Amino acid sequence: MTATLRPYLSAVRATLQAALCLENFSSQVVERHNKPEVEVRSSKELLLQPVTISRNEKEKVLIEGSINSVRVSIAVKQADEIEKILCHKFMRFMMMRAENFFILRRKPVEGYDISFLITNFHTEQMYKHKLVDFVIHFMEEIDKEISEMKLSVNARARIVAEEFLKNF
Amino acid sequence: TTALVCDNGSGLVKAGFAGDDAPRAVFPSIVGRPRHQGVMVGMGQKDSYVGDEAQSKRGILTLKYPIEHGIITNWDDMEKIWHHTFYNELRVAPEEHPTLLTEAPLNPKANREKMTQIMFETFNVPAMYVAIQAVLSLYASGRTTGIVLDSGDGVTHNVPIYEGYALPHAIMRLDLAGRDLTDYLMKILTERGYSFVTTAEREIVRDIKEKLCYVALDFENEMATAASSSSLEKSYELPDGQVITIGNERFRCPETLFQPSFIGMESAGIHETTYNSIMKCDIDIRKDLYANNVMSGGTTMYPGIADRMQKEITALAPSTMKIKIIAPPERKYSVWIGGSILASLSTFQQMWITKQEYDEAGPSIVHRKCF
Amino acid sequence: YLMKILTERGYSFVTTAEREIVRDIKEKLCYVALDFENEMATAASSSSLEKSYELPDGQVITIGNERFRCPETLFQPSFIGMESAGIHETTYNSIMKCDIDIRKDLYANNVMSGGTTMYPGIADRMQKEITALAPSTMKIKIIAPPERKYSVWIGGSILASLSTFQQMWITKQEYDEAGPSIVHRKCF
Amino acid sequence: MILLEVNNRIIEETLALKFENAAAGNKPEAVEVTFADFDGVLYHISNPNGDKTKVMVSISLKFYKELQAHGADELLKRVYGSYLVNPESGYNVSLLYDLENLPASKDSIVHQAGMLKRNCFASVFEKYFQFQEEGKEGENRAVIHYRDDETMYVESKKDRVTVVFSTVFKDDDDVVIGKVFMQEFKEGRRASHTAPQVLFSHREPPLELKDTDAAVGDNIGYITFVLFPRHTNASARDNTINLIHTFRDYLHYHIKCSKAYIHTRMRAKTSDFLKVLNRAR
Repeated sequence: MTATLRPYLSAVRATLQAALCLENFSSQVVERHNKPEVEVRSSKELLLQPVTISRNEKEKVLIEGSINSVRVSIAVKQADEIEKILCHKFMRFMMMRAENFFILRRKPVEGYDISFLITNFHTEQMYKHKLVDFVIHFMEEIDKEISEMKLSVNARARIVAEEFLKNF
Repeated sequence: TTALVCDNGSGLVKAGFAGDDAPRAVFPSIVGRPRHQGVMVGMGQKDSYVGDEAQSKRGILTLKYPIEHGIITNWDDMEKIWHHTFYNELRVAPEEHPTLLTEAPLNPKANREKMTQIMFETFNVPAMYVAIQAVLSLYASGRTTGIVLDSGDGVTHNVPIYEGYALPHAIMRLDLAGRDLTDYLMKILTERGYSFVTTAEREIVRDIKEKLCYVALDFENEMATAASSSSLEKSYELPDGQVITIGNERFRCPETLFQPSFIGMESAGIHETTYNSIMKCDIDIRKDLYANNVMSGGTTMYPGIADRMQKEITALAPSTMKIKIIAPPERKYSVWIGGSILASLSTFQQMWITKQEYDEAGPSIVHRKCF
Repeated sequence: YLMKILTERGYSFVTTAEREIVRDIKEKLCYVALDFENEMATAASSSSLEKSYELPDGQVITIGNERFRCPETLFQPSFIGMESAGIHETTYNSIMKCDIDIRKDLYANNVMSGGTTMYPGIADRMQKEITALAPSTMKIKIIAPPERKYSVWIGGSILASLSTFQQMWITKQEYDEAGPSIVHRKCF
Repeated sequence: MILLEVNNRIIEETLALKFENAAAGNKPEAVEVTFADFDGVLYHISNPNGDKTKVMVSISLKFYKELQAHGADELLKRVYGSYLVNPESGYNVSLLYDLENLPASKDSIVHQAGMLKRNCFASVFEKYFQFQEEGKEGENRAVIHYRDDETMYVESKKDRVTVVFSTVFKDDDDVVIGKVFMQEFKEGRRASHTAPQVLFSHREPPLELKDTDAAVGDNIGYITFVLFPRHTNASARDNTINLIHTFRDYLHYHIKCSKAYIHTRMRAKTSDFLKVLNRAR
């Protein structure tokens, strides 16, 4: 198994234990309507560090955090058009279904390959750490699914003469 | 850290890493897919149960090991099993680590392109080369020179080596495997009067056989004995609470290696057929070869066969020279471990095609106008 | 060796009764390559160097350049991994054992016989290769007539006229008489 | 279901209705047509001659200049010069079905007249057939630029009738199929145990016409198509010409049919992750 993934995502979840921070405040100088706080960050001392975290040499994460709301973005080794544009027939397909799950910073963001918008609301909405114990790892499983589409698509390459010529 | 070494072949899969003492990634090199209306529809099952899970479910499944023009032909069904390796055995990418692949003698033309098409466009390895499996055995023995038998579940071959220089006309590849045995063997159940005899019981047949079979010591003595005895007959549980007690078949059908002629097949019997390697070989060496007779496979773990085949071979042979016949404990299991340990001679890598060579022309850098 | 080769075509088809077909199409269609590396280079660009026939139900097999690939082992026992002199080398070992006293007599007396000499490509290539080792002006006129195949019987049907031989015969008398262990300096 | 005919659904049914109407002596409504097919067609149809009792089909293509150069005309003077007709302007040629050009058995021509497209192609392919039959190499090749990011010619040899190609690759995701799956045709026919020679060529046009390895290690399909006489008989021929007069055009449409399809898997998959995403609870 890719076992330094264990150091990797155990340290992700140690960061997401050091800093399960996100809790609310509204206003003290400007309006009560809690914002995309990670976008609208004015100043440092109130808030989490801006950060980036390589897995190797192409692969890395960005995380950035207001004390109440957060970005993630994640980068992948793959770089062929046959890796990218083909899975981007899906990453097109993906984004309306982001509207059916509400926490994407809804784009396949470059330098990385994706991004996320995360907030304190969720901490009050249903549950506790089973949440991040799902999320952080589900995020690998949806990568292992690329292997699922891989043999699928490669077998669509195995559609080819298997129709046209095999008619005869 | 690693470079990738496998029994990618027939029987079970028997893979590990470079340099290990043992293959470990191990389950049948065959897989099943539901033969059924899934009447509890939506019960959350994927379309296959694989080797050990195939067996856990074998009453459910359709399964494949294609035409005897090869071992298989839609190798793109090990398609699935490539992932079943990469994740379901391992959770790793081949694309990470230098890979030791393997293939047999005399594969018909298209093999190595059609292979490497996958192995680099798909398995994307840093760099690789492909071995032939015979001398892997001698590596474990710490040897180079003698006659090497394979008989297996894919195939058979019979392989003279001399620190290399192995004989293109006296190495003897053959389609034969334990694969084949059962077609005669299982017709006997109507002699047994069993109104109940199928495809899926072939694995139990093979079981009982792997538990209790042996090759007859001097077969008409055995036939006269079966005609006069039933201590032969030995008991065996069956899955509802039954037993069957059976056991003359247990060495009767184990004559067919000398008698392919049983199906009316015009092939000579085993050692006689094999001798022709030596007959085509150099003649001088045939003294010294008495000490160099190396024998192995899962198919090789039976009782009685050893002394039989020796005396059988001896019916072909002169006396005159000092024998050693050479067949180790675990010879069945062993071959992957010798081939695993080769990679320690890091020299073995330098042959490697990298993905660049494969990219640039194509695997037209190495395929089969190449020798 | 051709049947070892035809594993290229990869169906597991493997015995004498099929070989008796392979031999058929060999004895129909094989020819000695004239320029073989360039014939291989040609096959790799004009595909027209494979050839085919229907096997007896409808089953055509295409079979390749084998047709003249394999028709170079004569020069090249080395293909069959072999210590043997090539055809021409073997011939030239005998011409070396011969003499410039007779080498025109050798280079003139190019007389063929039998089924083997009936192939295409061969006398063409070998006129070329003989000439490529010969002196100039040598009449490398390969005496390869139609049915050199049967020159054996035809020569007997002619020369039975010289019935003198019928008295050089061992009579049934001499035979019945013999005490036959003696004979191996009449025979040798 | 995905199949086609050389006569057109659109045309046959309407004009057989016009000829049901012609048998009835019926009065018009305003038809004029232009449209397209495979092979770069400009179809046309009309109410020609102004009046209440005529119809005319017409057609135009640039590379007609490469084609009128050849004696296609004579078979067509049989099959369709059975009918009484004249070329229109702007079109290469036209079929006047004047309603007084119609026979007693008005149906019988309709199929034939509709199938005319491929049949015009066949009317000239017959010359390379005749060249092969007369034992002739290299004869009188029909170099046509039907397409031009592509190339073709028809030619002959004594054993075998022939066509040759070129076509420029646009995307590597295409090339990765192109330089693989036809090499499981050029090395794979056991389950499809019929085909003539077809050589898709990721770089390689044949030698009397262009020359081999004329592409970017893979970026131009110089496909080639050559017939055994188990095709060049007066029968197995026809089946096959039909396929060819659509093949790669039709294929490159099937591509997208199949592109669409995967989104079943993807619908299922993406819906699955929408299920999976709950499980954080």
